[PDB]
Amino acid sequence: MSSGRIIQIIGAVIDVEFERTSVPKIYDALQVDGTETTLEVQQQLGDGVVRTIAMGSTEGLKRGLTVTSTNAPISVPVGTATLGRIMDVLGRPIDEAGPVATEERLPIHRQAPSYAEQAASTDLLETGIKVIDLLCPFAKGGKVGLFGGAGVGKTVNMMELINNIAKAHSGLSVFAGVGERTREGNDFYHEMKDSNVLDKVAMVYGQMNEPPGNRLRVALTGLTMAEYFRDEKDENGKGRDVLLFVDNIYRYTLAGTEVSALLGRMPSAVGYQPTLAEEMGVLQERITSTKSGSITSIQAVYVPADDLTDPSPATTFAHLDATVVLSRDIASSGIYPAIDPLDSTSRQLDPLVVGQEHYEIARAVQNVLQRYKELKDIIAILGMDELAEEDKLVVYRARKIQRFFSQPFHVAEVFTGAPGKLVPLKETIRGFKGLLAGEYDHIPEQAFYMVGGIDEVIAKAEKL
Amino acid sequence: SSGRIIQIIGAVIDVEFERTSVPKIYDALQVDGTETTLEVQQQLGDGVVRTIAMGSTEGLKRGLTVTSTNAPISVPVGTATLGRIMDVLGRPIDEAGPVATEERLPIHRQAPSYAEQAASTDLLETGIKVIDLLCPFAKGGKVGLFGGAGVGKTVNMMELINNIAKAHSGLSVFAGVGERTREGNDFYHEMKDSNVLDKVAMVYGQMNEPPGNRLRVALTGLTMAEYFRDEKDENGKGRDVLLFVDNIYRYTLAGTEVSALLGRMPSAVGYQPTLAEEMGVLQERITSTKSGSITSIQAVYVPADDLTDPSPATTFAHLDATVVLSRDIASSGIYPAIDPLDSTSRQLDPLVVGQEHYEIARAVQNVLQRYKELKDIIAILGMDELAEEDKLVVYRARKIQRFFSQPFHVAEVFTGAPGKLVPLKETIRGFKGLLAGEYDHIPEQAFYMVGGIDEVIAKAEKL
Amino acid sequence: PSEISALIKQRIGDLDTSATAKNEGTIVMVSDGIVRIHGLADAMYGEMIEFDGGLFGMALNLEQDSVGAVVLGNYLSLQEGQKARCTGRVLEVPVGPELLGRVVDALGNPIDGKGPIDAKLTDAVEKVAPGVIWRQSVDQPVQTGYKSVDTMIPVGRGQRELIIGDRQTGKTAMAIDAIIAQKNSGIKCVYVAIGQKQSTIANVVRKLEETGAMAYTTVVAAAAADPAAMQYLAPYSGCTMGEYFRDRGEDALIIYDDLSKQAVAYRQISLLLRRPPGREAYPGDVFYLHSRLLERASRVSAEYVEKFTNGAVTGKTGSLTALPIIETQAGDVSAFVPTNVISITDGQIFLETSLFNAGIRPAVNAGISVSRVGGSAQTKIIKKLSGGIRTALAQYRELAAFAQFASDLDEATRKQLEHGQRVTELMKQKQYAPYSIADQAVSVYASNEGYMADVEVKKIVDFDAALIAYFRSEYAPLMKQIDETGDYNKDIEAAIKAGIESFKAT
Amino acid sequence: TTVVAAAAADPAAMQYLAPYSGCTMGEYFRDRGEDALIIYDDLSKQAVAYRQISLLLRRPPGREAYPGDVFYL
Amino acid sequence: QSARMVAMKAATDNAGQLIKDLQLIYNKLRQAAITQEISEIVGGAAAV
Ligand SMILES: Nc1ncnc2c1ncn2[C@@H]1O[C@H](COP(=O)(O)OP(=O)(O)OP(=O)(O)O)[C@@H](O)[C@H]1O
Ligand SMILES: Nc1ncnc2c1ncn2[C@@H]1O[C@H](COP(=O)(O)OP(=O)(O)O)[C@@H](O)[C@H]1O
Ligand SMILES: [Mg+2]
Ligand SMILES: [Mg+2]
Repeated sequence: MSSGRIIQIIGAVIDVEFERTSVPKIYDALQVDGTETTLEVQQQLGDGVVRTIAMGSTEGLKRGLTVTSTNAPISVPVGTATLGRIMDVLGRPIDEAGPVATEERLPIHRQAPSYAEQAASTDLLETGIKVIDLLCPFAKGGKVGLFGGAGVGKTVNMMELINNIAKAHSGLSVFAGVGERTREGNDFYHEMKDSNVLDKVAMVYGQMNEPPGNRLRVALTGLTMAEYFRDEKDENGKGRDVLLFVDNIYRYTLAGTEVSALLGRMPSAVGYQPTLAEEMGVLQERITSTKSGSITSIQAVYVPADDLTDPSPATTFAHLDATVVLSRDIASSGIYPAIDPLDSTSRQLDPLVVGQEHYEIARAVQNVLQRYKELKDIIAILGMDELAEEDKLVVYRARKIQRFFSQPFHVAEVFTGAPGKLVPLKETIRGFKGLLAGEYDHIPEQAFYMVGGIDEVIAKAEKL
Repeated sequence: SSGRIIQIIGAVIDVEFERTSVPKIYDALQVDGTETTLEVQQQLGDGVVRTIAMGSTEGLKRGLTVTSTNAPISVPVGTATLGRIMDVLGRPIDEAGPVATEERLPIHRQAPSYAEQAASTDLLETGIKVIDLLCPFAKGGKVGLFGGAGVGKTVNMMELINNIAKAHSGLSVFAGVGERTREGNDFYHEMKDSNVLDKVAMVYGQMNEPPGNRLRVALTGLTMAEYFRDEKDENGKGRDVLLFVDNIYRYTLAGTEVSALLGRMPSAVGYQPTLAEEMGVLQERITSTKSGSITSIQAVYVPADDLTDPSPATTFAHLDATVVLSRDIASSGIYPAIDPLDSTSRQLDPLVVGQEHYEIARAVQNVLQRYKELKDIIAILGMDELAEEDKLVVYRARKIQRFFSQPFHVAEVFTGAPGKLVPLKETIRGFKGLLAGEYDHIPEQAFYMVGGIDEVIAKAEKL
Repeated sequence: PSEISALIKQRIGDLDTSATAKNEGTIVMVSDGIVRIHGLADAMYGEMIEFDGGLFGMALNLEQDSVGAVVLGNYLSLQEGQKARCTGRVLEVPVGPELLGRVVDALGNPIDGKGPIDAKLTDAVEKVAPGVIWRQSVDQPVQTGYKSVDTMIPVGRGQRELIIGDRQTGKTAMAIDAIIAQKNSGIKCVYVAIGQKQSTIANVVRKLEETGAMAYTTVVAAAAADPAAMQYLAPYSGCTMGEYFRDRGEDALIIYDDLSKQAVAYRQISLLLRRPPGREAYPGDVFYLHSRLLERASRVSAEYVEKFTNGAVTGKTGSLTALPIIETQAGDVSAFVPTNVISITDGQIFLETSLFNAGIRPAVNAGISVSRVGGSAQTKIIKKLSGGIRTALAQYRELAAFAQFASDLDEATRKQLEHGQRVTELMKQKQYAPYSIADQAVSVYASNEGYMADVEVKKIVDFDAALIAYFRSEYAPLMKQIDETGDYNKDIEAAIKAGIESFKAT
Repeated sequence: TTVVAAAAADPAAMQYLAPYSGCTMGEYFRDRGEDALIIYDDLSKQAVAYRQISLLLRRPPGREAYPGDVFYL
Repeated sequence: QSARMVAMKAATDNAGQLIKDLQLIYNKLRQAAITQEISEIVGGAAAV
């Protein structure tokens, strides 16, 4: 018969026996016959008995209660209507916007793309954030870890990213909240709501309070979302590219460690799920650019124990295509975005990749900034007077670079009425290389604050 | 009578036996299909016991038949085993025909009695400054090369074999234990270039071999040497026995490999609990007795370069002659890289070494000790902000370090500079002259990678 | 059209012509591609295992009443009770020269999607090392297209030499260059991808076919997402394919990439078998587990070739050279697995983080990087010109180290420092910049002749390149002659210094 | 105000369970549309006791003998 | 005065490099210890 009954449960573990003729395969959906609790097939304990974890609470439930199968893994709806809705792990409405209209659903646990499906080329992913555009340029199917503390508009940063991707290239965006600090999630919802960006992104949060399994699986949930969206192709083929932001995959690792303990198998060397690398690859290699269409992913990450030798960041670095860090003092200097420009690094920093001239200009700029940091200490301890003249020029020009980095945003535009800044590559570089000639030493550093292109800078200098 | 295979895990086997016939704990068990052989280890009882295999574990199924020899592993023994290359079974690998003699000897035996030990009181001059200075030897003692991976455990042995071999005349044996095949073959050909090739015998149990083979590999050669020491010359006794161990750590490692499969427990790190007793059993059958003299050299790999590991710790309880290598000294390019301090010798006796030897050595170690101590502050502070005598001692010790740096006769392979053999008298006089400060005006470069003090004079005046 | 019809008809008239006697065992327990099967007694340890799903298995545990085994691929379509048969035959893999220009499954199945390829020979994967009486001393060079590498750290045919460094510090690019060097040599070269990103994979590929190297070349891949079994097993298979030509008296070359992943994957798998671990979760055999594979590469005797091919050859000594890869955490050379592997290799190379951070590409920590063989493969020119220069610069490193907290420097220290600076700048090259022998030959000549301690610090490399141009233009027959031979004559160096003066005049 | 006590001499179970109770009583007045505040004391010893129980419950050991469910809790 | 500043700057540099040394030492030692007690726990649990 197509259902079984509860035979034993401990902790988060559930056991049910079946007949030998009907027993599901792994990951298939199992609904508790009598409540809304759902069970995920994990491994076959034999004797008609199989082990599963329930999605949701563990009470209200006692042995002998029947539980059925769907003989299929978790299938959650996919469609354009998914935008603007916040859903549970099971893709069930939690914004109280009614049930999702789209009944077109797809399975989750699915195979990574083929070798043939590996996009045969690599090319620079673009955006409007000059420091991103130059100091850490991205590529489609990109994976960058984010670093920093709290109080810098990380959310705001993402908002501008989504606005730009939906504007320039109509690239879609989805977010997954893993271990969300519920209040912060609500606040972020309101924030993305006042901004009309709400309509352009799909929302599911895994609140840390939940049973660790669903918290684990929300990742693949949003992953499948993005897969469908990119594979959702307009005319002429070549569907749009999609963007994914993942909330602190470190929390995901923690949940994996939890559930690893839950099965009651071996805790690893430092103590982790030993299979962590495999599920890493499950995540990563399922995300890239395709032969037609791409999905790029930007992921929050916290470093436990502030160490770079514990396993989690080590495994993480196997996939971080670039490094982006946020510095507190930079925000304290009113510089926005408050990204530390000098130390965030991109693997995609080769003249082979970024372009020869582009590479040279970037190298020179970072050299200048490095020099300036070597200088400002001697300045403060000895006054700006005691420097060589070229040293002073470097000081002023680098500070001009920092000011030029300061820019308003279209997200800031609604926040405080002021036209946002949109700037591509080869638009920044012209002004930068001109600055390398020192042709703006007459131009005050103030003429670079909260400004877009170098033409706008010179216009400001005119009005100033 | 015969047995049948019932389970296969890794490299450990179990077999069913008739209630009438249960072979003793140590016997050869022939695979009735192949050449594969088995040794018993555990009496699992109820007509079933546990064993390991020697050779490949493949081509083996369950229920297959195996006989017993009713005889433990007893291998061919005698001088007809010299100049030959044997397996772990003591069978030719050189393909120079089967061995001639018919005498066999079991690999297992109890240790010799207390009433049989000997006073190894015979020194040795080698030609390596640090060794003959710091570690006087007893002809018949145990010589271990404590060192990490790639510190020069093999090199230090090759050069000694050169020097030792040429300075000696008589029996000698080598047994490759779990090492790179290339180095072993190269050594074999080098020995073939020599002629004591005849005087010696070869056997290689190498890393490629299965761990069952890897375990009882030393037993062969050690038993060989024990015989030859007990093999008395007519109107005389046994001869001077040259023994050379190659990473007994490999044997320890195999014991670790097997213990869990043996139904055994995991030591404080994971070793077999029985590691100490088996190491002692191994070592005790190694001694120069009232009969004959046995001289043993031990290759001592050090896991992760750690001393506090249980195995080295146990090892010191076994080695009268202790020689230790360092990674940082090699990081300084000093070849060899033996640490002066920890490598010690119980032969270091003023009534034995002569007063001047003793006191000069002690003063040297004292100087090095202060230098190492002050290393911290000199790293922190400026070298100039120190007392003058302190700085003098610093330069003294550095020049001492350099004066230890010596080219070796086989070391010219990676350098080209001709190796040296420095008589102990030159060493003593040169070190005393340094400690006298007769050379404080001499550039430190004049002492690097040299031999005797006269070489130092030539280098300095050249410079 | 109809040709496929005739082919399929005759392939159908070919086989399945009769029933077959066989033995089955059904599933008992499953977890993570690790399964418990009961009912097969005729089984072989690690044999191929038949399954209705079309996949296969390798046998692990021969207990009294069942077997545990390992999947080869994913297993989500598997469940207890299904049918599971035995091949009665050991693990194998197709091997042949046909593999050239192809990248396939870790079980030799074309992932390129360029048609399946038959290999008239197939060989078991797990094999043992040859006999000592068949080994041959390394005597033949291998060129790396480098100055720093080829000179200070010689590597000959058949040597094993680990490469160790950090992330994005230049670990592979080096091996790649070495392979490209072998283009003209025509030696056998083959590389294995082991648990890395397919993006990186296709990058390597596209580079290779750009070079056109992927015609005397074969590569197989273990994807980072593939279930750990293939990661564990693949390097053995790659060694198996490589040994084919060494088994034919033909020198061979293998490149192992990131054995660390394979090591940890095996650790995990074996631990899932609940076996007790040693230090940092690694079991003991891991040392053996890798080393046994490593020993399979060596330079062997033509006599061994004859013993292998029993008349099928005239007898030439074969070899296989090994390129393993292990990464170091925070530059911990003393790390456990590194300590294990260094005890195995015939030598090692380590790359310094800061110099690559300082832009030095490559960035050698020559301080600890040596070969057991050393000067048994270099050309007499190279071998005589080298010999202590690596030691000299190593001591220059420590001199500079000591020369920062002391204000006194004698003329010996002064000269050592100043010449170390020049030679340091002398050891630079570009990515994909190979060298002919005369290149580094004249460079080191100039260095030893002090012809560099005289010219501008920065202009060193410019002088070098312009010198190469100067000579290979004017002296092209000269360098052609010298590099075609590898032998030095004094009149040759007379011509060299004549060119030295002429170019210094320019 | 009110206080609930889990003395050190008490059996570990009640100590383990009390904080949730006090939470429930607080939520009462949260559910009463008003506001109040709660203080949580010695959660470390609470975890200690819970670990001991789990051990006596034959539950699989965790890092520092802590099954991961503690963070969940 | 100048030379005192130089010497004290050098002292600062020495302290910084040692500081890096100590973070690395602490990290490895902590990892090793943690793994060690984990080994003890897993050994103990296997008993009963
Ligand atoms: N000679 C060189 N000059 C300049 N850059 C170089 C040189 N050699 C290698 N590189 C650069 O080193 C960078 C990092 O090395 P690469 O990404 O190829 O592999 P890797 O060091 O093994 O790192 P991973 O851990 O990602 O595998 C490459 O992007 C390459 O361009
Ligand atoms: N006497 C020496 N002087 C200088 N360098 C040496 C000397 N011996 C060895 N080296 C180098 O150090 C390496 C390690 O030597 P080896 O004895 O083989 O180490 P291991 O303990 O691993 O067996 C050698 O391959 C050689 O390159
Ligand atoms: Mg060694
Ligand atoms: Mg790489």
